[PDB]
Amino acid sequence: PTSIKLVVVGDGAVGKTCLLISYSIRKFPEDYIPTVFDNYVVSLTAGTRQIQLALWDTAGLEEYDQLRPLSYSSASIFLICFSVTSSVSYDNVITKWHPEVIHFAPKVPIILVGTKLDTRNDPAIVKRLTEQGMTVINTAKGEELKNRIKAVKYIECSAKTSENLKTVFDEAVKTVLM
Amino acid sequence: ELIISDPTDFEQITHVELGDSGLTGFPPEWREKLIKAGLT
Ligand SMILES: Nc1nc2c(ncn2[C@@H]2O[C@H](COP(=O)(O)OP(=O)(O)OP(=O)(O)O)[C@@H](O)[C@H]2O)c(=O)[nH]1
Ligand SMILES: [Mg+2]
Ligand SMILES: [Mg+2]
Ligand SMILES: [Mg+2]
Repeated sequence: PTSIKLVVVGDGAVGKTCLLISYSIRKFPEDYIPTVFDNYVVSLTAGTRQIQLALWDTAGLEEYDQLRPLSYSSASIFLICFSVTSSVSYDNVITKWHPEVIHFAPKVPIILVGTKLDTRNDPAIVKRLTEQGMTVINTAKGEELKNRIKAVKYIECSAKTSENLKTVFDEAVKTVLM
Repeated sequence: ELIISDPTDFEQITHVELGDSGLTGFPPEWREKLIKAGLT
C-alpha cells in the first residue's frame, strides 16, 4: 500500500483541525482547542490501489513557530488554509505560510484551501467585518492567491456543512498520485 | 479520473497538548517520534 503525507498549515482558528476531523470521521468538533501537534492516518482506495493517507495537523499559533517545522520532513503535499471570512488569514498566507512552506519544502505541491465557506453568506458575519474595515474573501480573490503562490489548486469548503470537504482530500490524493 | 473513496480505519498516531506543566502527549515516546520525524 502507498503512503502519502499531507501537512496542513494556516492561521490559528482558520479550521485546520475541523477540516481533518470532519473529513476523516464524519464529525464536526465545534469546541476550539488550539493544536500543538497531532498526527493521524486513514485508509483510502484510489482505484484498486490501497492508500495510507497520513494527516499531519500543525499549530497556527505563533507560540509554536519554532516547533512547527518538525512536521515538514518528507511531505507529500501541503494544504495552506485561510478562512474566507478572515482577510487577515488570507494576508498571512502571503506574509508567513507560503514563505514558511517553500523555505523547507520548495518542491512540494501546495493546495490552497479557503475554509468556512458557510460563513461567507452569513449576513451577521459580514456586519462584523464591515464595521471593522475588513472584507469577505470572494472566490476570485481566492484564485488570485492561488496563482500568486503557485498553488496547484484552490478549493473552498465548509467543515461544518461538508460542502466541498471531500473534494479537498480527493484532489490532494490525486495531485500526489499523478 | 481516479476514484477516491471516503476514508476508513481512522487512527491517531501521535498527540501533543499544552498542559499547565509543559507539553504532554501520546504515545509516551512522542518526543522521540517528533524529533525522528524532523529527521530526513
Ligand atoms: N462556521 C464554521 N466554523 C468552523 C468551520 N471549521 C472550523 N470552524 C470553527 O472555527 C474554530 C477553529 O476551528 P479549528 O479546526 O480548531 O481551527 P484550527 O485551524 O485547527 O486552529 P489551530 O489548531 O489553533 O491552529 C472552531 O471553533 C470551529 O468550530 C467551518 O467549516 N464553518
Ligand atoms: Mg487545530
Ligand atoms: Mg514567528
Ligand atoms: Mg522540497
